[PDB]
Formats: sequence, C-alpha cells, structure tokens
Amino acid sequence: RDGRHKLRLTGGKKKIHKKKRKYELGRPPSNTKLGSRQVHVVRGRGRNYKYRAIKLDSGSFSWPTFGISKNTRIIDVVYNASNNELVRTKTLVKNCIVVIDSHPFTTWYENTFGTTIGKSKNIDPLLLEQFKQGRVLACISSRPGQCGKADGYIIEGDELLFYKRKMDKRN
Amino acid sequence: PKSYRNYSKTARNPKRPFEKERLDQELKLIGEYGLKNKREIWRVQYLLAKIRSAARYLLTLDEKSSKRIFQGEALLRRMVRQGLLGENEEKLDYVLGLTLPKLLERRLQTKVFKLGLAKSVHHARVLIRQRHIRVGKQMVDIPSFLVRVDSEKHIDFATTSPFGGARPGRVKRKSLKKQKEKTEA
Amino acid sequence: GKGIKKHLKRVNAPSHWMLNKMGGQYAPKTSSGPHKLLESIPLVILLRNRLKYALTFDEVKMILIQKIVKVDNKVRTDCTFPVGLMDVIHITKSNEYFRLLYDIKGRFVPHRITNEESKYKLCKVKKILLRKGRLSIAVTHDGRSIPYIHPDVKVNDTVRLDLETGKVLEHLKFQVGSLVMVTAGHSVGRVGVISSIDKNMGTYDIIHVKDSRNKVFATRLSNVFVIGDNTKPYISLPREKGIKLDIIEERRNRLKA
RNA sequence: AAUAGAUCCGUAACUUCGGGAAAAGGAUUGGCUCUGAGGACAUUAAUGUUAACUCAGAACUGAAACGGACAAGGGGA
RNA sequence: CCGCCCGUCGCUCCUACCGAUUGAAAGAUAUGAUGAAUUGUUUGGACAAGAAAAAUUUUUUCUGGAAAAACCGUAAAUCCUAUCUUUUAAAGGAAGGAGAAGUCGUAACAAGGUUUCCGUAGGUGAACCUGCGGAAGGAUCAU
RNA sequence: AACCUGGUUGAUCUUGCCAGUAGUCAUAUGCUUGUCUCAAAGAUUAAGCCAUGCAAGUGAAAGUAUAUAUAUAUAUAUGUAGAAACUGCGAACGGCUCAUUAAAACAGUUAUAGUCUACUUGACAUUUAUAAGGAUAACUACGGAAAAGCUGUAGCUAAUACUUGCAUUAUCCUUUUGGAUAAGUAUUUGUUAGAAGGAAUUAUAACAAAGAAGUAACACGUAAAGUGUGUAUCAAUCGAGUUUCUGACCUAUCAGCUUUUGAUGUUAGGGUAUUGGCCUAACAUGGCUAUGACGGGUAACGGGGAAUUAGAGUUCGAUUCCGGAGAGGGAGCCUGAGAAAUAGCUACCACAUCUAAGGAAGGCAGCAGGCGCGUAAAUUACCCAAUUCUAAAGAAGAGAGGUAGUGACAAGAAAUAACAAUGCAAGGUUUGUAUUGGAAUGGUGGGAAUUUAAAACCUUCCCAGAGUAACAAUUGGAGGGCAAGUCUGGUGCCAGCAGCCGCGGUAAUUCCAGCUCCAAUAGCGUAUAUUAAAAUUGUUGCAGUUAAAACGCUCGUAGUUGAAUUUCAAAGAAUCAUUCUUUUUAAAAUCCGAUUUUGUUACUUUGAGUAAAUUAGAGUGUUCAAAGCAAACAGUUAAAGCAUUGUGUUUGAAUACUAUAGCAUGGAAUAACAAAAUUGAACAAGCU
Repeated sequence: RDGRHKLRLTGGKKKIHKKKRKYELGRPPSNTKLGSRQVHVVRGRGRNYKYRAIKLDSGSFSWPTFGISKNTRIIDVVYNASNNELVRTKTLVKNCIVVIDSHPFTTWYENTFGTTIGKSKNIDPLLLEQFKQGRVLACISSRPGQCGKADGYIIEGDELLFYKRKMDKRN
Repeated sequence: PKSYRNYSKTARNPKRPFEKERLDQELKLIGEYGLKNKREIWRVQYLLAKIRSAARYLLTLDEKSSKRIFQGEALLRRMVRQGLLGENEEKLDYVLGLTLPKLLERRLQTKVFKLGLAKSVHHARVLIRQRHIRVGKQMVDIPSFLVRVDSEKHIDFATTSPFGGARPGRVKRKSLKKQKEKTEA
Repeated sequence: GKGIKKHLKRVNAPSHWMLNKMGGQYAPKTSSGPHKLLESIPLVILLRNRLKYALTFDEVKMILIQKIVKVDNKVRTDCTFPVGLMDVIHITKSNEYFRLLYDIKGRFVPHRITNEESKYKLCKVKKILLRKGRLSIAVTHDGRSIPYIHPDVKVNDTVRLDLETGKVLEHLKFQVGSLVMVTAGHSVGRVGVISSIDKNMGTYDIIHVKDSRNKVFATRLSNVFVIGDNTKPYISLPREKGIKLDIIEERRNRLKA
C-alpha cells in the first residue's frame, strides 16, 4: 500500500513487479469522534499493540505556563489546521483545537495559590474571561488514533491570539 | 546440485592442421620417444607453454620485486626438482629455454629405457602398462609419469612382478611340463 | 514467506571456518548468541575440525550431552554455539583449557591455557550506557553486559573480567603505547603497540600499529582489541606471538628443517 | 421513435491547416444543511460598516430521482 | 568488334510492395459501466452468561456476542468504447530477382559512328531524344 | 604461437568481400565405441497440462494420562512406560523456476540521529497463599451424509490451555546507631535540567497527568544449593524493511514528457514498525529532458562468473553461491516474531476430479513419473550412514541431502602388443622387414578381502583365462586451399560431387566402386550460434582525389579542444669512472638565537573493506593427470621429547584480484576553478 505504483521523479511510470507485501500495510484511518470513551486494539508489526480510539470525551490537558496537567472533559472541537470538514464532523486529531472544561484548572489554582515551584507568575488577562465563562480553548497534542487517548494543552499568548483571530474584520 | 569438483583441459589443438614441417617434427618426436599418439606431445607443449608464460611474466617484473623473488624462486625450485634444470642454472632466462625433448626426457618410459630394464622404448611402454616397474615403495603403471631428481635413484622392477621376484613363469607351461614328467616317470 | 534464513551453504561459510568443498552441501549455522557468526566459530567445528575429538556431528552431540565442555566456566550444550574471539573453553574429562585466539594467518585456533590463566578472560568494551539511577553499564565484544564499571573505563577500553564472579578486576586503556591485536582486518591476528591513532570526523578512525620488528600496519578502529599495556600482554599468545611474517621469510624458514 | 439543456472529460479519417467538431463517445444534474473564493467604504502597520449573484467543494436526504413539466441535434461508413 | 552489351515486350518461378473490403484475428493499455470477495466502522441482536423475588416460574440491567445489513476502502472479473502492437486474406495494380537458343531495335564501350556524363523539364514502343545550365571522369594540359 | 591461404585478370598490383582455418563449461545430430576416474542432464519451445506415490514434523529428567501395560515391602507408597487428545515449537527454512522486471532489480558504497526483530546470549523487576476459579478435548453413548482432513446433541475431567490473586525498598538529621520522609516497566502528553556522539529534542534526571504488560498459584533433580518452562525492560545475536552515491543492452521512422485521476514542493493531519504524496485537506507551480526525458524492443532476472583472448577488445551468464521475483492468472485475508504464505484460507477468470445430480474437492516452475511441445534433456530406485535443519532436540523425521540406475554433455588417465633367431633390404658385422616361439599382461568369467546404511564401483589377492592375441578402430578425405594416387574398373553434362575455385560430353588425379595412401583417433564428421582470424567497426587501430565515403557554401549553440608566464637552484656521504642519499634558500603565526603550518579538484601513490566457489598462485607423488585439501615423520612394536610414572609429534589449508564510484593518505609535474582595480588592501595611533 506504500512506495510504488506511482510516477517516477521524471514523470514516467514504472512497470510493476513485486506485488504488495504485508509490511507495507496501511490500515484505514480512525475518524475519532467525541463521545463515550471507546478504543479498539490493533495488532501492529511484531505484536506491538496500538490503541485505535473511536470516541473520546476527556483527556489530560496541561497548563503549560504553570506546567501542570489535569484530567478534564472536552466539550466541542472548534478548529483544525487541516481540512475543516473534520471540525464540522467533530473529529479529534493530533493538533485540532477543542474546548475544555476549565473548572479543574480553576480549582487547582485556588487550592495551590489561593485568590480568585515557579510561583507568582501573574498569568495573563485574556485567559481570565475565558476561564470565567467556564470553558477554555486547548490544542490536542497526542495522536488519538495511535495512543488511544486525547491529551492536550491550553493555548495562551500569541498562539491563542492567532487562533482567536482565525476563528472569530471577521465573520 | 552441480558438484564443486574442478576439471580442466590438458591439451590445445595445434591449428593449421596440415603444416608439413610441424607434422614431420611431431612424427620425429613421437617415434623417437615411443609415445602413442599426437595428443601426448600436445599436452607436453601445453604444459611447457604454462611454464613459459609464467617465466615470461616473471621476467617482465623488475628485480628485487617481492612478487619476483617469490614466484621466480618457486618456479626455479620446482623445475630443478622435476629435473628440467641443472645445478648450473640460476636464472629464469634458462627456464625460458626449456624444450620439448628436455621435457620428454622425464617420462617414465624414457627413464626406464635409459636406465636399462627394457631394451626398447616401446618395450618400456608395454612393461609400464603391464605394471612391472616401481619408483620405490610404490608401483606405477602410468607411462607419462614424470620423475623427479629424487626418484630415478630408485626406479626398478616391482616386487610383485615376475621380473621382481614374484611367481616365476607361465603356470600353464610349468604345469604341462610337470604333468608330462610325472606321467613319464 | 520471507522469514529468517536457517541454513548455511558450505561454500558460503566463513573462510576461517576452513571447511572442505566436497564435504557435504551445508555448513552448521551458528545459533544466535554472544558473538557474530562471521566473528566466531561453532563449537561443532571447534571440536570436530580443530580438536578432531569427534569426526561426525552426531559424535559432537554425544560429547555435548555430557556436561563436560564449559565455555567461560559454565556448561554449554548447544551444538552450534558461537564461541567467539577470546574465551576459555574447559573440557573436564581430559581437564584441558583452551583460550580461543586468532593466528597470524587469521583463523581461529584454541590455545592451551593453564588453570590460573583459565579463570582470567579479556573483554573489549563496545558501549557505555547509563540506565535508571545513573548506573552505568558496559556492553563488551563478548555480548556481555557489566553493570557498575569504574568511571575511568572508556568506550574502547578492555577489562579483565573474572570468570567466576563476573566482575572486572582492572582495565586497560587505548593509548599510543598500548598492546593491541587486530581482530578482523587485512592484518587480522597481528599484535602491536599502536603507533598512533587519527580521528576522522564522521568517518572510520584509523590506527597505525607498530610490530615487534618495527613494521607499521594500519587498520580500522572497529576491529582492534587492547590486550595489554606497553609492558607485556595480559594473555598468552599462540606460537607466532602475533608476528605476521612476510611471504618470503615464511617460506625461507619453513624450508629449513 | 430515439438524446436533444448545461458542466466536466474525450474526440478519428481527411484537410485548402481555416476546419472536420456539438465528430464519435462517456459522466454528472433534485432538495436541504454547510464550507471556500471572487468587492466597496476610515481611523491612528492595525479595527469597523456594507452589496452582487456567480463559481467550487462536503455531508445528509428520497421507491436511484432530479435539463422531472416546458424547451430541446440522431449518429457513422 | 563475327567483341562486348542495353531496355521494352512475350513465357515460367520466387520475394516484397499498394490495395477497396466502415477486411479479419490475437494481444496490451486507457476510460466508463456493472461488480464477487474482503479489511475497517456502524446498525444489529440467534443466545450465554451474571445480578432481584416468591420456596418451579417472572421483570429489569450488565457486559460477551453469531447471522444479516449499510457505508468508506482494497478490489478480482465481465462488458462497451478508443488507441496501440503483431500476424494475416484479397479482385486489381505495380516492382525486383532468377531461368531459357523468345521478339524488336542499337543506347553505352573506338570521335561507338549525334563525345560521354550531371541537375532539371518535356516527349517517345524500347533502349532513348530534345531544351537550359554545368563537368571532363574528353576526343583539347598547347600562338 | 601477436600467423594466414584459395577465389575478380590474358597476365599485374590494389580495394573488397566470399570461402577456407582453430576454439567454445555450446546445443543438436550422424557413424563408431574395449578400460577406469570424474559428472552436465525438460532452461531454450509450452511460468503448457497433469494420473499416481512421496516431499514437515516433533516427546529418552523436566506441560497435561484411571485408554492401558508393567515392577518393587505389604489393599496401600513408589515407579517404569504409554495409543489418542489438548498444549508448545516448527511448517515464513529448504527445494524448484526465470514469466515479470531497463535506474527497476542487482553490485560496490552509506544511513537508519527514521524502524521492527522469534529462537539463543548477558544483565535484571514496578501501583485461601500449608496455593484460587470454570471449561474443554480425548473418551462414553445416540446420529446424519454416496463421498470429504464433515461433523450434530448429552456427560464428565486435566493442564506451563484460559482466568483471578499474598511483603519491601530508597532518601534527610544529631554524626557504628536512633528517629524523620518518599514509592508504575515500557509507552503517550505538558514544563524543565542535561557520560557519549560529528552533530541531540541523546542517556539520564526533576515536576504534573495518564499507563499497557509483568515481577513464577508451573515441572524435573546438582554439590562427597541445580535445571527446565514462562515473564517486564535494556543490550547482544540471527535477520529484515526502508535509504545515500555511482554503475546497464538496442532504438529518435520515440522530442518533449509529468501535472483534473499526486505530478514537484510547503503546512497540518491520518496511516505505518519507522521516514516519506504513502494517503487526505489547503496552498504554490513546480519536477525531468539531445549529458536522450517520455516511449518502443529485448528470443533481458542482476551479480560472483564463462568462452575467446599478445595488448585492447567481442560475445555469453536460465543453470553450484548471493540478491530478486513467482507458485495456472489477478486480487483479498487469518494466524504468527516473521507470510500479502499458496503441499494456508476467501472470491473471480481459465482449466479440471468425484457425485446417488443434492453437493464435495484441486493446483508437480518440490522428487520421481505421464501427455504435449519440440532439434533438444534420465529411475514412478535405495537411505537418512555423511552435511545440515526442525522438535517436547542422542534415539524422530527430512524426494533437503547422500547413494546407485540411464548418461560418447563436457573433463582426465589409458589397451588394440613387446621381445629372440634365421630369410630379405639398407651399412662397414649396425638398422628396417616374412617365418617361426617362448615370455608379459590386461579385457572377460568365478571366488574372497575390502568398501557401503545395504548394495554396487574402485583397489587388492586366488583360480581359470590371447596367435589370424577373430579379444579384428573408426570417422573423414586423397585437384588446390590442405596431408595424402594423373592406380584400376563403371558412368559419360547423366548420375552425381563440390564450404570456395571448380570436376563430370570416353584416360574423370574430383562422381560411383576396389586397392593404396593421408589426417585425427575411442573418437571422428555435420548443422546452427559465437570468438579469433577482422587493423573487414579500427581508443590502441581502418578508409574518404580516382576502389564505398568531405555536407553546395558559410554562420552558429550544445559538445570537443585551447599561446606563453608566478621558486629557480646551490652544497655534502655511499656501488662503478659514473650512478645514488642528505642539508638550506623568501615571507606571515608557534616556541628564549632556537624550537613549525602555510588554496580546491582532477590526476597519481599508498593503505583500510575487500564472501566463497571460479581465477592467478604457494605447499602437498590422488600410482600420473583431471583432482582434492590434505597430510608427513620414528616405531616386527621401542628410543627420544615433556610430567611430577604416562602422554605421539610436526604441521598446511597461504598470497594477489575483488569496480571506474565511495573512505583515508604522500604529492613538486600536467590540467582546470578561486581570488586579482573606472579599485582592493595591511599596519600603526586616537574614537566608539
């Protein structure tokens, strides 16, 4: 399924022998929707098991400015850099932008610092309203079709600013 | 599958099949060395060409070249061991001068004829075929046997040959004579 | 399918195994183990074609069944077991010990070894790794992993590994005066003192080795084995003492007898 | 009687090189929910107000049907 | 030189070419149509096991789950169309080669009886003839 | 052995080809064939079709035994075995074939810092317990179907089949010792610190989240405690997948290809074991090409290699080994560490088997064998004894492999006599030669030793066993080339021969025969192909006024080729009369008068890696040789060596080649490129 059957560098076509070998493989994609957690197991080469996630609803998400990861439930996937039918059909891929329940992070901030390691950082203002609404923006960072879970990190700073402009001189 | 046993030719056909002078000298050689067929002297020329090519290649090299002081000495010692060269030889140029009679001198039939035993070269050939001769502790019935300088000292009749001390003579004639003597007596 | 090949054609066998063309169509493929197939010899060959104790593979198996042959003081019963460059094989029945070595020609020869030397094997370190807990471990040419090496032991060094305890006793460096032995080169089996080394950025590193008779020969860094310091070898070399003689004087001193 | 609109593809002999040619011959077409592209206008490199229907693509949907009626070449030697 | 020799036309045989016949056949690609089998996902949903009660039976739930179906995908195979490749039939046409003492002429080799030859164009039974411009490989190395 | 000869003419010298000549591990075929050794063999065409039989199985301490049998002290405790079956491992190796395949495969050379890896080897582990659970084979009995490696229902039972599940260690303080603190292997995400590599986002470590799989509810016994089986991670090993650079035959009557349908690249993702347009989405318009792209052809698997070779070259390589591919043609898939497997499955196409007609079953390009195709290729043999593989690993299997059979494929050795006397011929009492007449010896028959898994063969020994040694050698020729008859009959331009020139019409040196002779010889012809010949493909190394061949002419791009010039030189030791070796002599940085580097490449020199077989080549009397890689030495049975009484000793299996490309390396010559002025420097001082 890989490496042949296509034009050369010059543009000529190559006569084919050596029919498809198993190690070329190429399994079908895992269009991971969000929903009740369900993951199948695929036996890759050498009996190495891979976890093909079909639906997830939660995952470990990190506060990178504070560098602390908390498990939380994802709400809705709102952007992905690739084809934008994936956001419409609500699939989870490696670096799509999703919405995350902010309550675990706010509660952790309260129990650690108080007031509504590398402490006393002064955070940023633009994330405060996003927290106060209750839902925050995050970027996936794992590969759900490979590791079987959808982990990610809260986006802030100019990256958040970039995605905010890209989502909503705007429509 | 295919056996790994090497094998190769030993003679090269002459080309120009009907050269009068070459044919005449070949007949000279085979008649006077008592050998059987035109293949034999062709094998001898094939061998001699092998040593000649080796010597020519060696002489192309310069002196004090390790290839030379290895291959040339190996060839020289091999030649003096087979007896084609005397002690007066020291160089490869003398190797280059080897000739067909000088190579045919070392045939077993030639050597036994020279040493005696057989009063003809064809008699020597037939005796060798009838396995009456020994090169010392071992009996060979191959007339094309090439002797070395350490072998001619001990060429003699095979111990199992009638001329070597075995069964004396025709058992049929001896039995007839003894039966006639017994009947008469 | 296209799995691992499990046969070895006789003509395809390594040259130093030194098998005859007509002696069957196959050669004993060494079982995977502590040494590479090319850089070792199966003990079937070791005690059939070298020690001549057994003249058939079945007699090799009969020998091996009795736990009488030990490779590094531990019993081995695999017919096609790789014995490798230098190690002590002890036969208990005849009570003899062989340390395997190369010769100047480049074949594998057992060397008779006394008891005190038979517990004292050399191991050239190939890799220095560190695992959890900042514990360092050495991977040797013997396919052996030794944890807790001295920090001063370097990547190309050679340690004296005691056979019973499996512990290192002392290590030898690779300076320009260190006695070395070439293991796979054009000059395999030669012994010298390493005249110099030169580091090639991103390519093979070459070292030039000085012989006893001031003969310089170069080789790749990957196939040398430190066997002592400038003072003396830490093992007993075979009768040629690792001195490769030229094609001329070899014939000259073979002739005189 | 047979299609016949439009879009995409493909198009021979022959030839006065202009054509032949809509050659021949294929595929698609509804509805709905969306996505993308194509402009104009002012303020201190960035933010707002606002219009045209025109193309392209994707889901879903139905008794596989969609130039649904009307309109509308039969081709070839 | 009673030498040599050219071509047309007759006859025989062989080779090859053009050829109407929307010629034929066998393959190979490409598109389109149909499309078995099947990975994956989903829908199922024969049941097989659990959990409650009355002192043989009932509900509900939980997984595990066979047929069957749908959808992307891998995609054999068949058919249509187009193109290409190879082979091959053919009325007729027109060459070449070989054969024999055939017919007609005399083109060339001598100044070959009109010097020969080239390119081009026209004509003629054939070799060939003629015009224009060249060459000497000429029959002239030269008032 | 770096070679030529016949043929155009009345005769000559050329060009030029035809013919001759020799080889072929190169095929077929004709004639003939007494020995031994060695041994290719259905590739060519039909990767065409196949009857039949075999070709992968496996239990010697070590998973599971009331099928059953046996043995010890007395129904007891031990055992020994054990059909079947479950479980485990293997069947992905091997063997065959060469259809596909033209920068593909392959070869040399790299990378994997982009990955997977069973067996085996070394390290070594983390969040009821006097030992946990059901469920199944074999089997029992009732059955079905013509048939098959078909299987239905009910009842039990095991397991190393399947599944649950039981301490401790480390760290900080007074400072041996007492207190105090902490606890997930891979893998994934986020934030940081950071022994080696050439370069790390490396090893590793810290913090925050997840988190597999495990760490023995298992079986036999070693020092006068072990093993087997299983298991997390790392490492090794047996490998594999991708990957860098360079290298291929003919064709331009194939010049522009690729790009909707991925073509080239970017970004993000998916997928994979991993990288990658491998795939998806968006975007850009790229990518290759006369240095031959894209096509077409190949009677093309590539290489190691083979034939021919003076040196160049030319041709071949299906075929011992390596790599690739395939199992009638395609595609798809399960198990598994490893397969897109085919003596595994699923489907379609083409074939094709049994059938009770309902349905089943197939894949010899494995070994034999058959049909067909053909010019073209062997036994339906024996054995696991050797080599080696698989297993629960002495002990079983193996058409792998070995042995024999057929075998004028090739290759090596080598019979078909030798000898003495007269007679004859030659010669100054020497050679050759129709008679005698005794020796020698195989071929052959028989017995044996031996060999062999058994047998056969070889070798050796013993009986018989050669005079027309009937134990009889043939093939092709006799005009020239080209060795050998103008000998004899027949035919008479017929028959025929003849590679070419030619012969044949009454004297045929050439046809048909006899005799003789010649050549090769157990071999000799013929056909086709190929190499040399062929300096008739010409780089070495052709020819072009008239023999074939200078474009009608000039310009012109690619290509090919390109003036001179930059450091010259001087002085000293050693053979023979010379030749050969050493030192310094500008400038800039390094060392307190001294310590030391001074473009790039081609090219050239040295090395490293150089699989074997083959080749060259060292050694080695296989009786020689082809061979093979062995072997050699004292020893009517013991001296010597060494060991503090016994233990054989000495060895050899070398060396070279392994592109042209790649790695390192000395370099002065020859070649290029670089730097070099309508300017470009260096130094010193002050300033920032």
